[PDB]
Amino acid sequence: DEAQPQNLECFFDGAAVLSCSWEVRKEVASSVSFGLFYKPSPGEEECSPVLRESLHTRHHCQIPVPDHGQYIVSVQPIKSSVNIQMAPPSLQVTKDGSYSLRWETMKMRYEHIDHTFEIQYRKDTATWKDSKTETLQNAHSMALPALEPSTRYWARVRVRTSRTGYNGIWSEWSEARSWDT
Amino acid sequence: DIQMTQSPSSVSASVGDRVTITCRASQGISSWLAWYQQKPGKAPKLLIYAASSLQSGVPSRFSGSGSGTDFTLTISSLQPEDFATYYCQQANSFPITFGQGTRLEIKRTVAAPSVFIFPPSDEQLKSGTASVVCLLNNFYPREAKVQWKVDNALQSGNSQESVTEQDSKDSTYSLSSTLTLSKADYEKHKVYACEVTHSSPVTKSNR
Amino acid sequence: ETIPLQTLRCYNDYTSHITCRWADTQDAQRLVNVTLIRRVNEDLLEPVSCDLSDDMPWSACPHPRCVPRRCVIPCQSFVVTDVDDRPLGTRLTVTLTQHVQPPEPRDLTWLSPYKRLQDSWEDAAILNTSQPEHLMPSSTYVARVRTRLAPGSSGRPSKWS
Amino acid sequence: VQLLESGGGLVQPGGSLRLSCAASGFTFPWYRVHWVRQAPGKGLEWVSSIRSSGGFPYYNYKVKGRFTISRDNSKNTLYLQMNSLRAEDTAVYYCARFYDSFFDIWGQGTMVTVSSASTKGPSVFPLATAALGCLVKDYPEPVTVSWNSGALTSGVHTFPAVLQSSGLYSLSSVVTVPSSSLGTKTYTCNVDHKPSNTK
Ligand SMILES: *[C@@H]1O[C@H](CO)[C@@H](O)[C@H](O)[C@H]1NC(C)=O
Ligand SMILES: *[C@@H]1O[C@H](CO)[C@@H](O)[C@H](O)[C@H]1NC(C)=O
Repeated sequence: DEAQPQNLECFFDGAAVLSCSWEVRKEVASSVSFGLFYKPSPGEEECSPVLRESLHTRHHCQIPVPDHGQYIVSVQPIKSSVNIQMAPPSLQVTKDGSYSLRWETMKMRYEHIDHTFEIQYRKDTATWKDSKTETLQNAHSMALPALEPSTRYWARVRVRTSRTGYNGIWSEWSEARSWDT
Repeated sequence: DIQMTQSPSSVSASVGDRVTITCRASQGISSWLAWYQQKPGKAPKLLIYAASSLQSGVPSRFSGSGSGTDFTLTISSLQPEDFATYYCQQANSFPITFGQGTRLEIKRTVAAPSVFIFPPSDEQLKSGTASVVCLLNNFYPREAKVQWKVDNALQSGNSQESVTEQDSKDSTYSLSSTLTLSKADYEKHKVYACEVTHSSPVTKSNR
Repeated sequence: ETIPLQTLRCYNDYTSHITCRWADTQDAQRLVNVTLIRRVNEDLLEPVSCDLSDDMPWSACPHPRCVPRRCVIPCQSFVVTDVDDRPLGTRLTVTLTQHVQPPEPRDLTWLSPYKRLQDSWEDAAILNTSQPEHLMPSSTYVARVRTRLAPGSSGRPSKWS
Repeated sequence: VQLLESGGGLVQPGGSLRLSCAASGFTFPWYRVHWVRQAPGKGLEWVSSIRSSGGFPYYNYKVKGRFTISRDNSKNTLYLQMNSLRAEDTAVYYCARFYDSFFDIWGQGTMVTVSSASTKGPSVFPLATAALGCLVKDYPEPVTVSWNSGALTSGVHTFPAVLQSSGLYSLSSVVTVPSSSLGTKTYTCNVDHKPSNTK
């Protein structure tokens, strides 16, 4: 109800610098930044830099005043290219006869964007920490080698726009895919 | 607000040669810029995008490169239809700007013109004043001065020498040093001729 | 730096939308709630509908109770060079003449322009220019004086020295 | 697959002038388009770029407090309007798509020759292994000449504009032809110029 600041107190040093200060709860000020607006006539400008110092928090600032009269005082409050997180890919698993992995991605209307794919297959009796981590520069299918003819194995994939002019975080992993023999 | 400047300011070079051009930016670019070609009159065409990749419908003799701000454009081999003005394309940030505009030429083996002269018109003379022409087609280089010796008098007067752009396959110029005079001053004399630079001096012509 | 702008980190698919998520502390929510603001241009801003969430995978904070959300905003255009509770307040008409707190007097060695050492200040001895009957000898007495404005001239006194 | 534009011409200083462009037969859901400027026989100068929902207008130097971009995603129609105009802008204007970090789709553009004067009709005058030509006088730009309505493409080498003493433009165009063809065919230049409405 009353998270507002109180005790808006100001004083003039008697030279060319007014200085004001106010208290505010430490909980509300943690969510919202505030600044001291001043009007030398009834322009509006703000002071900087403001100081700060248990349940309450006192903020103070020194405003230069070269002169004036009645003052109006008040307290008031991302690049796309480098922040990209593509959606996870749709992953399937096929075997001709040899096993060949296949996945699809949301169509980027700027087709020329190179897609960096990181994949990994796992032996069910092992950790992803120590798993084959193969990389690929743009594709939508990868051929796997031969393996143990009776063991169960998992598979996972993630995409990144690891370009040059671009940047961002990887995509969330796909729903893990499994197979055996 | 972003200073984009390309160098050299001009570069002539024969056919089948290696060529280079460079963009310099005031601030960082990472890799956001591009490379444009412009034949005169016609609209600019995209030569190279992303500072290192060629657009579809463009040969591989072109090559782009660079990052940060020290960027380049090299051509491994040149052809005669590569005559145009080349421009840089900002992209890193606003306000988006371009290079100063580089223009190249072609080191063509020296060609000689077959000069012509043509007369005024009666309707033209009837309307008021009159004009007389003189051109040199299929030639190289452009460095060639003219002197109209009408009645052996240097027409230190009203000239107007306009020039065309070089040919696509021929790689040759054509200049038009036009002259002019009133209907009364035209009958003030009878002889009308010209001079030519680069035998070497040649003329052409009274009624 | 406040926690919403510190916890907020927007990513995108660069084709259809932008998915932002942030958090507000539970201690503040009891006081006042906050909303995410997205500006369209210099003159006009625009609000955005948001909702709660269970996790928080993009940012972090050493707080005890947080309220993570998930805001989704759509878009039909993406290019490299793109970059993006209820009324509170208080006012005051402060004339500089009546709100004047002069400086502390510096180095009785004291446009423009007292008590004993052992004795307490609870009822010390009172005191125009900057310069036995007051003290018994062989007894220390601390120096405590400040610069206050003359009543026949407004605001408050200086700091103590 | 090539966008086109229209509007703009000779006009005295201060007066306004609308610019109307148009996309054509692409898959456009939904890319952004910029305006760029080509000064006569000079470099290239950027001007503006709206966006999608008429959100962000961008100008440059002079343009601030003069021109105004506008969005029209409705029927695919980026328009431009400028009020105060002077001979800093006496140039031709290119419309260009902005495919991410670069342009790709380009227009022919239109000339916006700001100036306070009229246009007297020219008077085509002829000129008699040989040659033959066609000359003009008193040409607002531009003026386009067609030798035999697109028949004579080989051996022809026209010249660019050339302003006179007083003085207006006086273009020139010439052709080659052997003495054998002296009297075999009718070599005549069909000329066109919108501002002088000639033909
Ligand atoms: C702030 O919002 C939360 C969730 O909507 C609500 O529980 C709380 O009561 C609100 N606080 C006030 C003061 O309305
Ligand atoms: C200040 O002190 C002087 C003597 O030094 C005295 O005459 C004068 O009345 C005093 N003024 C006030 C306001 O006490």
